[PDB]
Amino acid sequence: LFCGSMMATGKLLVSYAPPGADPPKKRKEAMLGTHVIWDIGLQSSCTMVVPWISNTTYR
Amino acid sequence: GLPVMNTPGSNQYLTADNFQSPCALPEFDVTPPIDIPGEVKNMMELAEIDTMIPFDLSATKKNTMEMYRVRLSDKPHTDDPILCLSLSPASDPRLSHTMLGEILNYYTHWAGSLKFTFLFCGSMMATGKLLVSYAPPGADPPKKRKEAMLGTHVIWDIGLQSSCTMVVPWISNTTYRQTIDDSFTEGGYISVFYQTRIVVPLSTPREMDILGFVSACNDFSVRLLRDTTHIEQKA
Amino acid sequence: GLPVMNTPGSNQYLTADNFQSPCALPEFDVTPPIDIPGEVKNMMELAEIDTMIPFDLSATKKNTMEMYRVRLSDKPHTDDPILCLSLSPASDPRLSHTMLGEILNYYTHWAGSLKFTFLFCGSMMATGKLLVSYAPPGADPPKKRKEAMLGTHVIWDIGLQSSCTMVVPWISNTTYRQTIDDSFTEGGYISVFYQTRIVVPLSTPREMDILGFVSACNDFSVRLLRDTTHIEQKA
Amino acid sequence: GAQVSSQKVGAHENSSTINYTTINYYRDSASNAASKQDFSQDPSKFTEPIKDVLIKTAPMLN
Amino acid sequence: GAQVSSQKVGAHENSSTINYTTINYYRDSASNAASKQDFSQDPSKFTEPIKDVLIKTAPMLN
Amino acid sequence: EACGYSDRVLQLTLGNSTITTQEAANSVVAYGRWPEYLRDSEANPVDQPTEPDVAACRFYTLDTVSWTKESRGWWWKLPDALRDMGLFGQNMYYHYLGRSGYTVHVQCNASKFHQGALGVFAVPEMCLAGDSNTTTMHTSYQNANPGEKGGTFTGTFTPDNNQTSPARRFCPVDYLLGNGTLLGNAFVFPHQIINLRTNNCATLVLPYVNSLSIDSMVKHNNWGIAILPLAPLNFASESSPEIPITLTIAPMCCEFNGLRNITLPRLQ
Amino acid sequence: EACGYSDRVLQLTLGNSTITTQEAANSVVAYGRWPEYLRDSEANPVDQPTEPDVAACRFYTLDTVSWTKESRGWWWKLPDALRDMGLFGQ
Amino acid sequence: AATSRDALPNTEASGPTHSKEIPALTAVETGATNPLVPSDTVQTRHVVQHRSRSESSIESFFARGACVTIMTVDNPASTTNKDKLFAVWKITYKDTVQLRRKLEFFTYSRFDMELTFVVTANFTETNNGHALNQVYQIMYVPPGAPVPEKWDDYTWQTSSNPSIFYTYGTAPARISVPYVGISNAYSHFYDGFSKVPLKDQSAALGDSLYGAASLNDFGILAVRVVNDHNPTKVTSKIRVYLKPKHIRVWCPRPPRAVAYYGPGVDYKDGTLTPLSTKDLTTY
Amino acid sequence: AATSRDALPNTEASGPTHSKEIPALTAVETGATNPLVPSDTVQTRHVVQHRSRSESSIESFFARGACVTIM
Ligand SMILES: CCCCCCCCCCCCC/C=C/[C@@H](O)[C@@H](N)CO
Repeated sequence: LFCGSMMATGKLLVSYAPPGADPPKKRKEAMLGTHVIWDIGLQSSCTMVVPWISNTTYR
Repeated sequence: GLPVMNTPGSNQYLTADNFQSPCALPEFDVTPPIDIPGEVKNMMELAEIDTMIPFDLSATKKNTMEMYRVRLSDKPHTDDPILCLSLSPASDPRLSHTMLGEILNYYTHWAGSLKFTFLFCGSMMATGKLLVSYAPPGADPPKKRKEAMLGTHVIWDIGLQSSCTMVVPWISNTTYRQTIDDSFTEGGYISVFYQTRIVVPLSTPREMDILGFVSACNDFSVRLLRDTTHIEQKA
Repeated sequence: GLPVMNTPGSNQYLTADNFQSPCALPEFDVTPPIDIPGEVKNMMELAEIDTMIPFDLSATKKNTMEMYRVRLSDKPHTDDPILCLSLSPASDPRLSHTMLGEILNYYTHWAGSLKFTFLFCGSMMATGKLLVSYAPPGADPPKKRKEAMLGTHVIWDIGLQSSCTMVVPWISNTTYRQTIDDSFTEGGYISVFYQTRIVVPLSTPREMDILGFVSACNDFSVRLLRDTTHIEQKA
Repeated sequence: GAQVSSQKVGAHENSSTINYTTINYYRDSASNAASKQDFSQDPSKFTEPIKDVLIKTAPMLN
Repeated sequence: GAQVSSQKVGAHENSSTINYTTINYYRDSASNAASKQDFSQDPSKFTEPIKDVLIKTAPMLN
Repeated sequence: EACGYSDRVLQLTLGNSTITTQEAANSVVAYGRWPEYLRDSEANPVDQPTEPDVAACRFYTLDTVSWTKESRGWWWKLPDALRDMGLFGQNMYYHYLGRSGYTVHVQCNASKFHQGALGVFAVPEMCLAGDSNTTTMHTSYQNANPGEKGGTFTGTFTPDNNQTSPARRFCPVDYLLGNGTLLGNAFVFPHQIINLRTNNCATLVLPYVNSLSIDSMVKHNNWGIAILPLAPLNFASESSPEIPITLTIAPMCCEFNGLRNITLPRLQ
Repeated sequence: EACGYSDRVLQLTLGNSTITTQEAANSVVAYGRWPEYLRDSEANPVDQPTEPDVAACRFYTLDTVSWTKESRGWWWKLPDALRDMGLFGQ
Repeated sequence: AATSRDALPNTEASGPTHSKEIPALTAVETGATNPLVPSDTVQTRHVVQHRSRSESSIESFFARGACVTIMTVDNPASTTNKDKLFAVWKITYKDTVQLRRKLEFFTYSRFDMELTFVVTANFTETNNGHALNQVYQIMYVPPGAPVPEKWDDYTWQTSSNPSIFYTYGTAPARISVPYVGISNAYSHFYDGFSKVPLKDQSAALGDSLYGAASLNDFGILAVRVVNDHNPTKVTSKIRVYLKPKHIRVWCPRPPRAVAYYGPGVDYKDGTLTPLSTKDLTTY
Repeated sequence: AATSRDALPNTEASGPTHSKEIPALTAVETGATNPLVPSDTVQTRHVVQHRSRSESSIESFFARGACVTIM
């Protein structure tokens, strides 16, 4: 949820990277996995779904 | 042998002629066509596409990204012209080099209705009302809103809808006009003015640019194919 | 006389033209045809027949019965090439003079799938496993089994069935390739290697020759008939 | 094998459709003359390449 | 006596099979032009001249 | 939709990536043709093709560039720009031939008090002009292909004078579309305009365009992405304002032929 | 086959690669189970899977080792052994 | 169904308007062009339209023979020390500007080619001797075939190559050629190279020209005077007229705005200022 | 019935193989040439063939005026 002023615009990148590799420290790497490019406007909030992606039936 | 008699034109080479002729590569396995996107069937199709107008062809702005930008301002109301332009699609320096003007220069005659669309590239906080005019030939070319208002025009109100289109109707004495500057086949005058005035709040730019585009209406056509002056080979 | 008008091309002689003409020997009793064996209807038929490749065109072997023999040996396994060859059917010295290459040089363009068959002329007591490879253009021409193994290939196992055929599939960007050396229409690389190693018992020759043959698949064709460079008349 | 067609008649004499006869002498299409019997198409793919079809009477942006 | 045939059409104009008309003026076949209407045949007599027909999926030598 | 739906608000989803936008001016589909796989009737290379699907047909975000009063414009080439992007670049280099469409999403937001117009153009076979007046068509492979970072346009043509050791690179002049033709006419080409007062971005869906059914992705670039300032950036009163232009692109219905060892280009 | 066919002579073809053998002792299919894709009824990870097909499902030839009177034996692990093999390792 | 020569749409009678419908208002940002017509922004009368786009069709636009090159050959006196001059021209539409600019209004093209040859000869020396009627041999040498090195060497036999034996003073020679491209369509522009520079391999080796495909697209035209050396020298010129028939074009482009500089899109200093001075507010 | 200018045979879609059938293997000694096609040794896609052998026919190959002497 974006609690900033109405006059304030912006575009954020929400990312999800399944295990096994170097934990993302830069947009470049994060962009390569499951993600959502959130555009700030009338619709105050943005939802990113972290899909059930695992080797074992349960964690 | 069948009795025949040769007539004038015999053995001559008409660059524009349309006959059959022996194939230098008989039985040649021709490579089939693939459904390539963007196929064109008629030059007029290109003339119907909006192309940006180089309005400000002034000594310093011409031949630079700037000639395309018609500058406006939050300044006080004035009945004076923002920009004056002659309806000579193929000959007038500001229209002659646009996709439309360029195709027109491959032809001797032009006919039909044109349409001029103006795009307001100023800030969202900036309001205003402009007057786009078209005055058919025969009289004193409009130099003041008063005169321009008296002919074919459109009062453009700036808002959500970024752009405004003014249609210059096919109004002429001759069935076709000449692709060159000619008193007899003259098209008239296209001028733009401040209906009220560009108004902006504080913390906002008092000056903005408006882009202009020209394209041909579905009633538009050209004839008498010819070689253009827009390109040459001195040597 | 019927009014006629002569057009461009009149009275000209097009070596490739196809018209009728007066017979110098009217009513001449022509000798009928007899059902002679071995009749051909299309040059491509000859291209589909296996013809021996002059692989070893080295300074001393070239232009001698030896250029046809690719020598192998019971020596230890090595990832190094037995023989490297470019997919230029008409231009590459080793292919240009084979029945296929020769017919290709009478044409400007070639297309379709080729097939390379290798014959093991060593002794019955001699076993072995070779790797025949084909690498489509655009990358570093294979110099080691490792790289060659990564592209189109066939692991040939030597036994009762004397020979092994590797099909070089029609894999190209253009609908047709040029019958000359050309970066743009390049075919790629054909290389051969030791999968394991030629093994032989005692009292047996540790060295043997393998013959290689090239021919065109039924999807193969040529176009744009032309004069070849493989023969001349200086004087 | 004669191909008979109609001439779009311009300036008519003080003299019903008029026709012209055409016959192909060669076996290769390339040898043939230009029919000029060509088709027009709607500029859409260039003047309105937008995903969501546009209605001129309504607001382009909504 | 006119002989009408079909042209295998390559590059088509923005303009249904197209035909070409042919007529023989001379009494002697030799005087005639080349039809180019020729036939293909299977290479078999040269690529597989062997007595016992061969099946590619099976061992050539058995 | 009386239900809510609108031209300005879109949601694009490819593979594991999703893009949202509340301020769009609709979307453009080049020549009215939506990207598609190579048909049997039009196919050339006989071998079973490699279709990466979701692994490559997803959204890659290139390095974000900065838009200022001084900027003359930016340019990119496809597939060149995506050559180093995850599984798509890997499959492109491992194969002799390859074909692909693209969903180009140019992002650039600001404020109701900012001014400016970005002319975003998709140009087929975007051949650019070189920096030399003594020689021609001389621009080196390394310089003609900037990769992800792309190149930029110049307000002025300044000829490479070092005859001995030539820069061997492009001199794309803005008002001439970097190629000998007037910018004002670039609009005959598939495009969209990013007018700060009207919209955050530009979405162009590009089909595989070319004289051939499939070609060499490494030797040849099918599409050229040109971004020029039709109307200069401007804010409140600040003499030197600035706003980012982020470019996100996704390969589509893409497929590859002629598999072999990986191609290691001399990119420097 | 009276036609010629035999247990010792086989031809295996995967993607752009083909293997031939004139001296084989037939072939073995582990636990009588032929390799297969992950079924919906047995699937776990919800995201659209990546199936390289011919690009990875082909024949990779590893470094050739030497067998001698002294050799005690060799070992490999999958997928480890193919980790650096073209599009499959990628 | 709509024919290139069908009459354009009739203008319909339109009256006054006071509605919520806004045709005049729009948003060029979307990439689209407002499909407006006179009746949308003004009161129009009913007009039966007779005008046609017949002459502006792709075929009609190019349906004209255009000069692509001027070949120079000759026939000297046996004695002269200098060689009998025979012409060799690499076939193309770029040696001249007019036709090239027209074809270039588009990215890709497809068409049967009609080549017409206009041959003119003349005397070079203030001599007075004469010369018998000349017979020219225009030989087409496709990429790969033995290119002639002498006005009279073995290659002129043309056993396989197509040759046109033109007789001076007779109706200009003419032949037709199919769509011969190794691609599904001619490429007016190639944004790439014929070679891939491989690291692992020497710089100079992987190098090639920008925008240039087949080093030898369509071979060459080799012209000579068949007649033997004549005491009095006669120089001849062969003008080649190229006409694109049964033509198709794809992906439109903005016309060449500045002086051509070589076979590519390259422009040259001092030629980049096409447009002339004209004030914003001056008719 | 097959015309010199008829389109060559279409390439048929071919999948993987683990069989007793050995197309790749043969014996040139017999005097014959292996009738193989891409789909026999590799995995192929379906391709509609438009190419022709029209220009390579006996008549087409010689259908050109050639210089045999200069008198
Ligand atoms: C006896 C006369 C024979 C004449 C032989 C002419 C055959 C060669 C014609 C080639 C046609 C080239 C037309 C222009 C193609 C260029 O645009 C290419 N760079 C584009 O692909």
